Amino acid sequence: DWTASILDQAQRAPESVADFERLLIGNPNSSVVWMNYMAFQLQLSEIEKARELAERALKTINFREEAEKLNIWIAMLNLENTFGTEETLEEVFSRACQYMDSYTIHTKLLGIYEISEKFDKAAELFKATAKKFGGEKVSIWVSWGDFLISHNEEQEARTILGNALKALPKRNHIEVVRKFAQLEFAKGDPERGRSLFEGLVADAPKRIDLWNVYVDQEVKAKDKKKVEDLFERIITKKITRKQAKFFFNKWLQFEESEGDEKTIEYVKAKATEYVAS
Repeated sequence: DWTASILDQAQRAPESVADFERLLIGNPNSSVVWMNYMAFQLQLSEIEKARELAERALKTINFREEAEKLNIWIAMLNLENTFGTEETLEEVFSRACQYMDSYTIHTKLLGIYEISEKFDKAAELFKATAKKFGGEKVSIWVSWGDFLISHNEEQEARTILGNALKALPKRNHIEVVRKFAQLEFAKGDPERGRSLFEGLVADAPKRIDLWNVYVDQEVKAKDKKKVEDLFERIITKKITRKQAKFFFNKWLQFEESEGDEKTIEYVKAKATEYVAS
């Protein structure tokens, strides 16, 4: 099952050495066999042998199987994090960035630190990863904001969103703010998400997809009066007839999930007389 989690982070059963070496005869490119073989050795606390197996996998798996290679590198990161030392993990990490996509490897160690609840080490790696890649990747900011909101550091999250804006190209500013806003609804302060969305539609009033994401968040949170205020703001905006049907349909359909047939008629009435205009 140790390999089930490696496969997760990457996005007649064999019971002996001879069994695995026999499996590896016909399946040299299978990272799953190699990881199971590593887990077998790890369950017997045979750490050096597990490490040697990973080295073999790196040389034995066909060089074009980058996905199988990634699994091994993640398996080594996990192995070193759990059974090795700071220095032993650092070497594997630096080596893995050499051979695979460095940002991806950075992302995987972050996920590993979180899983093993080395929160302090996650926070330091976030800072370093955002310094190296933050000018290019919005995901590092979102993931770092996620971390901070999950550890009840709202104000630090605002600071990080500020630094994300200074570092990212202007063309990504709406996206990073939009994902911090969704993060606040999901894990943090919805009032803070509301404020972020307000600023987005304040600056890009014609970005009608933003009005949509915004009302999806308000619906998912189920404050029906804020959902209704938002729906009625939206239809007094620069939208096409095609889009107007969509928002009225979504409005109606939400009220059908609220059991208020007085307002569900209100929408039909007001929807149909919108088409009038």
